[PDB]
Amino acid sequence: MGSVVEHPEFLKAGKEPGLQIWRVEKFDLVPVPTCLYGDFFTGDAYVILKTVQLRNGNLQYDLHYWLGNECSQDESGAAAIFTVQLDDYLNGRAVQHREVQGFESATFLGYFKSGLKYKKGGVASGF
Amino acid sequence: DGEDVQALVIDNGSGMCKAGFAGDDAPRAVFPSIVGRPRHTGKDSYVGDEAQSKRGILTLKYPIEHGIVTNWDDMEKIWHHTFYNELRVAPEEHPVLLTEAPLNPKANREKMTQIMFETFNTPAMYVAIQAVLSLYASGRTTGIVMDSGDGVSHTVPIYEGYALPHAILRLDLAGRDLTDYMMKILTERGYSFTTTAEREIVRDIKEKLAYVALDFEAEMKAYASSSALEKSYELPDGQVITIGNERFRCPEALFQPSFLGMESAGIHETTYNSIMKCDVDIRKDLYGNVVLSGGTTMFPGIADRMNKELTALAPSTMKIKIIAPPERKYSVWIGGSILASLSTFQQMWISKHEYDESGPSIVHRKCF
Ligand SMILES: Nc1ncnc2c1ncn2[C@@H]1O[C@H](COP(=O)(O)OP(=O)(O)OP(=O)(O)O)[C@@H](O)[C@H]1O
Ligand SMILES: [Ca+2]
Ligand SMILES: [Ca+2]
Ligand SMILES: [Ca+2]
Repeated sequence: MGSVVEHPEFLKAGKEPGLQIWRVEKFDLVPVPTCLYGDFFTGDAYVILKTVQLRNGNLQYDLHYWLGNECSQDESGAAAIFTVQLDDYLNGRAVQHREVQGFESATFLGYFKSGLKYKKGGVASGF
Repeated sequence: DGEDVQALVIDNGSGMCKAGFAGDDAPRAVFPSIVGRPRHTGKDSYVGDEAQSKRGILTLKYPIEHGIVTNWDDMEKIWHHTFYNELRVAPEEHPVLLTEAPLNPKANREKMTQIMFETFNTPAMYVAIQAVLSLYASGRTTGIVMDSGDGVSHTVPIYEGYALPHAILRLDLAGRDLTDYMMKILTERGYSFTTTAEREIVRDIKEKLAYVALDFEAEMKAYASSSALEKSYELPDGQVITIGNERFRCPEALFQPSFLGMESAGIHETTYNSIMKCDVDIRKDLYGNVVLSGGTTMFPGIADRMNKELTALAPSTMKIKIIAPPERKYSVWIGGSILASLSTFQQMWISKHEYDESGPSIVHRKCF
């Protein structure tokens, strides 16, 4: 009895307006170095939280799980589940979005002011 | 097999049990969900292939019917066999993820939980819906899963990680019904398939040579004229039979249940009806993410046919996408393997401590 995620990254998520990016790495959710935001490995899957300040004092959340063309099944599966878990952690308030390489929504692409970039490769499968 | 604590994943189906280790990309053990007991005397029991091979001297039973457990003593033997004979583990040393069907009765959920903690002394366990795990295995949180196995088919709309129970539909039309139908139409052809051993041969003809026609009426015709698409099949004794339009008439029953004397809608129309039971604002995302799962979705041609049929039922501007992974026989299991490997799942399991404090009803609060 509860089922509260205790992962350090959930504690950091959505605390202030901005963009947060994590990469799935062997069944774990790992923060991406902020100097590398916008460069996505096509062999990997990522989870992106965009937090926007509302007039109201509370924060708006859009969670996007991005799936590289060569990411393995454990990485896309995990990115989708971590998305659900993070949304639940955030009291259901996030709006979830599936982002496929080459087919991302304009909103997601708009988060990267200098233009998102794809690079080949990535972390090996956790299977 | 086994990081720090090694979780196990068991997906129990009406026809087959799929079991293995969390973190593997596929079930290590796949066997028939059949328990056999003496017709006369030794208490004793057999499971899976061994029960089937000793069928003349055993009474064989399927503890799961249409996805639901109907015999708990025999389910316990499946599980005991799974742990000791197939996986070769001591269950008391591993957290166990188990699957269940959509809408599984409340008491059944408690029983599974009780059995794991009181009979097998699991340190931890969890129960997940099979369709939701297949959706996860396909890398989605929103979509509709059409899961079809040996005993039951379901259409299960899911949104932001969770099934929408009011919109789920159940169809008792599945693999077993198709095997039986294939026995009947091959017989009408001029052959004779009626016995238990024969049902096994026919189950294999259905798995190897059947397919879903894109245009059922134009197919009957191509066959009625030409012989070009007939196939040969070798029986266990060396006799060679020829299969003609039975190849596509068999799985056709999924789309036309009247072929089986059934009054129900077919799988395409059940999928549509489930979608139409959901909020209008998520239907585009359901149409756009129709995931097929289960052994009875492995017919060649099925995804193209579902695409054609749902296209005909929905508005012409609706984007339709049918996703049918090559591994969809085991999508359920794989989803469970991913879920149970996550660093963040630690927190999700029911622990023995929680069970000792609240009893079997703990499952209604932890597993949703
Ligand atoms: N290649 C194939 N083509 C057609 N049917 C197949 C194929 N492979 C397996 N099947 C059928 O799939 C069924 C078993 O699938 P599955 O393991 O998904 O069912 P289950 O989980 O045991 O049953 P349920 O989900 O109904 O409780 C059997 O009817 C089998 O004949
Ligand atoms: Ca990778
Ligand atoms: Ca939400
Ligand atoms: Ca099943």
